[PDB]
Amino acid sequence: DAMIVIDGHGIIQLFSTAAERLFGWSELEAIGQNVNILMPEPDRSRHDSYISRYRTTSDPHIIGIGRIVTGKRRDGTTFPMHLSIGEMQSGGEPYFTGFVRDLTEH
Ligand code: HEM
Ligand SMILES: [Cl-]
Ligand code: NA
Ligand code: NA
Repeated sequence: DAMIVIDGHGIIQLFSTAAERLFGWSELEAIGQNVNILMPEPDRSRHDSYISRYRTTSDPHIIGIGRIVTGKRRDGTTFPMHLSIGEMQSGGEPYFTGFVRDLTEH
């Protein structure tokens, strides 16, 4: 339902309408920010590493695999969500697409 697209450095490039309702940020506020603003520690402080790691090893842990994780809303509250992630190229640069499913109220 909710879709988020980030660039190779973790910066949000697209934030769908459902994502706004789910995380509390507006599309304009979300775009330009690191995707780690949507998660609690320790993932938050480590997410950039996860991405760099994947980019240098090309060994997926979540891409094409999926996982249930905890996200964080604008107000600071945490919730369960399923995440599916894909990768694609545009203009020779990588972009990651994420499908987010809220398990708090599906
Ligand atoms: C908001 C909650 C999110 C959490 C808690 C989270 C958590 C994580 C975790 C735990 C890993 C590494 C897993 C491991 O090493 O075992 C990871 C990897 C990754 N995440 Fe996230 N993530 C979140 C959102 C996103 C979104 C929205 C995208 C993309 C639009 C994204 C893209 C990636 C990428 C590219 C990787 C590396 C790919 C891989 O290792 O398969 N993440 N994330
Ligand atoms: Cl999946
Ligand atoms: Na912005
Ligand atoms: Na899975």
